[PDB]
Amino acid sequence: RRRQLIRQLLERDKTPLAILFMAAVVGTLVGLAAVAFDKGVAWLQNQRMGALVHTADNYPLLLTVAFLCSAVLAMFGYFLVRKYAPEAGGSGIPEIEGALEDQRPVRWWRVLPVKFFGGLGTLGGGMVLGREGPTVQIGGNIGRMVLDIFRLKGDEARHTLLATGAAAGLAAAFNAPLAGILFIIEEMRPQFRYTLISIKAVFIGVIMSTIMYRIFNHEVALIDVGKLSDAPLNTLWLYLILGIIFGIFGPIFNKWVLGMQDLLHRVHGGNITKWVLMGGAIGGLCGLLGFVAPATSGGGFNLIPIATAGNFSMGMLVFIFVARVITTLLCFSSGAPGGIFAPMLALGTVLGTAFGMVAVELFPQYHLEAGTFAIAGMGALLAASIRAPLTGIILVLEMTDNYQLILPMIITGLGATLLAQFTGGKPLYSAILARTLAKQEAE
Amino acid sequence: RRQLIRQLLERDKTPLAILFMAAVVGTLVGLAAVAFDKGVAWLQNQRMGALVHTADNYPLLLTVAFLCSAVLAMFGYFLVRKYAPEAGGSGIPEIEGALEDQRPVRWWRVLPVKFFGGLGTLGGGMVLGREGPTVQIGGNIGRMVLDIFRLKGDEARHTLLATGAAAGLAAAFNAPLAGILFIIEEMRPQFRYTLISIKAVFIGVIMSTIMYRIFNHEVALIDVGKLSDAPLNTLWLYLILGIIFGIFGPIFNKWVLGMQDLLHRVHGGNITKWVLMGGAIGGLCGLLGFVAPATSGGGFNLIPIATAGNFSMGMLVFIFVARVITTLLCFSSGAPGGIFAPMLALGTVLGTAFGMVAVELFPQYHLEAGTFAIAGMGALLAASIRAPLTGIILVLEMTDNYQLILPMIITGLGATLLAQFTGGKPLYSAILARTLAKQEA
Ligand SMILES: [Br-]
Ligand SMILES: [Br-]
Ligand SMILES: [Br-]
Ligand SMILES: [Br-]
Repeated sequence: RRRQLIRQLLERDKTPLAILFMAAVVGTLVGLAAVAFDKGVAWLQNQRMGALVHTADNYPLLLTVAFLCSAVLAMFGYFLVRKYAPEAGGSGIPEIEGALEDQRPVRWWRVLPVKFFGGLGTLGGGMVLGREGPTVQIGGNIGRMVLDIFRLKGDEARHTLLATGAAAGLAAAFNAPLAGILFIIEEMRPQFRYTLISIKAVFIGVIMSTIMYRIFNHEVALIDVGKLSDAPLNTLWLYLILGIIFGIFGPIFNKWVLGMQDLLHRVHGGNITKWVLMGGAIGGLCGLLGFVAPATSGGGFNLIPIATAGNFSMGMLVFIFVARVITTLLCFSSGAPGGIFAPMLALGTVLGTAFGMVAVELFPQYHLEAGTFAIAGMGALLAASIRAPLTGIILVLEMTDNYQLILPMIITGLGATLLAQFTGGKPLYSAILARTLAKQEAE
Repeated sequence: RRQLIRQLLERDKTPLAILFMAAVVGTLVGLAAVAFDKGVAWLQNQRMGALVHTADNYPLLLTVAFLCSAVLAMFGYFLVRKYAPEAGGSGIPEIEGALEDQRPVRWWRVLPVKFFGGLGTLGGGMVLGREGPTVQIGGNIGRMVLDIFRLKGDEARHTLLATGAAAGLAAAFNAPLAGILFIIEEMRPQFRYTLISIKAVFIGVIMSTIMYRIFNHEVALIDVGKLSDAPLNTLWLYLILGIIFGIFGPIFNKWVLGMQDLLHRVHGGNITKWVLMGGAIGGLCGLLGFVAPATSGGGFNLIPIATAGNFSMGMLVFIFVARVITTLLCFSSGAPGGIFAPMLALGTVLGTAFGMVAVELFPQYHLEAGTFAIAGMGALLAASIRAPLTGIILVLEMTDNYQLILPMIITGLGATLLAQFTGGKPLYSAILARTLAKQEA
């Protein structure tokens, strides 16, 4: 095959111009979509918080519409999915991953409006869910949409445009170009066989998407942590320790979300009315907690700069972490449209800060700042649950801009991946696709 | 489909043996990378110290700077021709090939050949990088332990050879990410599925980087500081720059290939004509590293000076052309040393040059030429060797200007784009093709 290789090596990196151009329009759309989604979630959340002012006196009545408003929006999201596109429930990343292995269909005519509006209700209701779920799945579906609309033929174009959709989808969710592209080549793409996914094209999609996001969200960081301190070579060993901790907790978390999917499936047994109702309950709880204990609800981005600064108590970091574990499970495993990605950053951040605290008082000769251990742990639950640390590490580096912590971030992350593996853990996404893929045959 | 379901449930379960052994590779590659890096400086120091004791008589030190770098050069071209011809030039294509199971990994030979051989050319002050030596050595290091510990399997044979190369590029730049990204964007088998463990590659890259940090910390190779930001209405300029890189990329790619031939004529294949030729190129690199050091040496030293807009337009043009010349002579003559680094220095100067024009053409953008330098720094790496992702993440890891991430991606993309629409090719793969086609013919 030596001669084939010589022919191949010279024909390397020659992507069809049509695919490059089509990647450019996919990105532009996925961007504007993700922007519009984000803008939408904000508006609804704004009106909700605007209602708690109209009834800011009668405290019970306050605690009433705080519940109802998030309930109505949740049900409307639980409904849109259970009725028109069941594949739009949950994250949506396993489903796109499935579409890459050619085992799940990309019914963009149904998912695009369902994921967009359904998620807009759940997210806009202030449920503990991310924007990644929608944006990624929506993005990939945009990639398929232009594929059928322009009728491009080829496995390259199908796999590529599907990938640059998800990539550009993740990019606009976090203003993180590199994280999006890296997500495709480390976790998204088929993991057991060769593939014709033009990386250069995935790049062009992300670029146009991120640019679109930059047109509308200028001069405000999703997370402004500020330039923290550094990490000495004799401090590193504390990060490997934090990693191990994440490493045994990852799989445990994985079992809970999987198990909670089952436990919550009983409550409705597949019935659309029981499910929708249960949705409004979970959503309403989040809207309630959104007023009385905001750190237990919401996406989680808000409490990240705070924890990293050490402005929470050790008691709070235990409160927030426990309660958020409970609410994250409730919102995601219930099948509501919305990613688990972002809330897992919060869990990691909180747990990291918790470690950093104890680490500070135990060893003042190190001159530690508990914020360094939070940033390290930020992308650590993305290493022991999702098992895509290279994505997490780069992502966190894109959102926090503290490169001088690249070693602890890596080391901790790898502490999580190695111990997740050894303790009997499996990637959260693939472990869900397999669940979905087995069920499809089980019946 | 059921095949997939089973595969999913078993995903990311790298054998502990492949893991534990990756940790030792990176260590050995790290320590070696450090020792290599030290020796090169030590030898540069001597030539610096020798120029002192013969300070007067300008024609005398023009001679001793020649000779010292002429002698060291010959010693390098010799240790390769006589003991490991495969350990000439870069070495990355060779490891790329070895990953395809299409080239041999003679670590018992290549390791001490590349090491001391590199020391002659690197420490001679020739326009070469530490990548080639480090990456290649690293792979051979990783191969050594595969042999030494007799690990059996394609996965094991592929992983350990990869992490070694990864942990070697890293320790040559203190860039842990770009090391891991080099393997999965360029180094690994580009046309068939392979069993390389990402997780395991990581472990190797760390341990190496850790070793490097033990011996080199607190001092960065390239310091630029925090440059200004990049307005959205200014972004198009980074596309124009990338386009310029995109058309020059292949043109340079031709010359680095063509000059290989034109130098192979000079010595025909003879070890004596070659070594003696290599000592002329090397001797020139020690000489030029005194009358205009910005035309010789690795090139890392002029980058911050370039970024800060300290040069003038003329001195930029001079340095560029001069370095275009001196780079080919060092690499296309098969001297042990990568071309990765001297392209960074080429891209930086070219970028600055473009930036210099931008500042005066558009004062309303309030531009700083340094931003274009950063954008264009890893643009040759994108338009020639065609690894923009690894290139960008590298530059980011060495300049810490994430605020310029959009211009850096735009430029690097417009380079990888226009290089394809002009018939350019992955230079590292264009070399392996050459070597693989000269073999079966
Ligand atoms: Br899901
Ligand atoms: Br998600
Ligand atoms: Br070479
Ligand atoms: Br090179």
